[PDB]
Amino acid sequence: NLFGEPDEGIVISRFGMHADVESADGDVHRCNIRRTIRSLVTGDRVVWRPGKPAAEGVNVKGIVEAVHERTSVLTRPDFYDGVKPIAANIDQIVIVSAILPELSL
RNA sequence: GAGGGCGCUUACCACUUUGUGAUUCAUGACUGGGGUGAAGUCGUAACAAGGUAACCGUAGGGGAACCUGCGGUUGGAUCA
Ligand SMILES: [Mg+2]
Ligand SMILES: [Mg+2]
Ligand SMILES: [Mg+2]
Repeated sequence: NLFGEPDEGIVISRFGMHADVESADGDVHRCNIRRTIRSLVTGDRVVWRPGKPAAEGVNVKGIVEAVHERTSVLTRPDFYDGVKPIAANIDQIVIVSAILPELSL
């Protein structure tokens, strides 16, 4: 409760119980997520509110309320896990490989 | 004179000092795990004969669940 300003920002990473949310200028600010969110991936623009600082200048987390629509999505299914999206909202993929340990085709 | 007092000295001895142990708390860089986490990643181990029967003890291997070797058990299916 006691949430802040609704704004648009880019989610840095995913940690299950919470996520790292970059603001509109480059501020690393970790936030937890809303219970009704079906999925949240790396680099997905969201609507979020950065809580409220209990101490003056010292805040713990905010919340991520809503998730914007997906431009692209990287969904890969799995045995006994179902279809899980990995990342979203991307224009280019770079397949990176190495000769060691193997280079398959 | 007898005797007493003062004073001095000795014995006992608190406090105190050094050397060096035992014990306890606070702090402590660092470090060992373990627990709590519904949606994160990695895999599919076990529960059916769970797709190499599983488990216990021990040795070795490797991100990991685990795997191999030896021995034992049925808390194993199917089997005469
Ligand atoms: Mg298995
Ligand atoms: Mg098995
Ligand atoms: Mg055996």
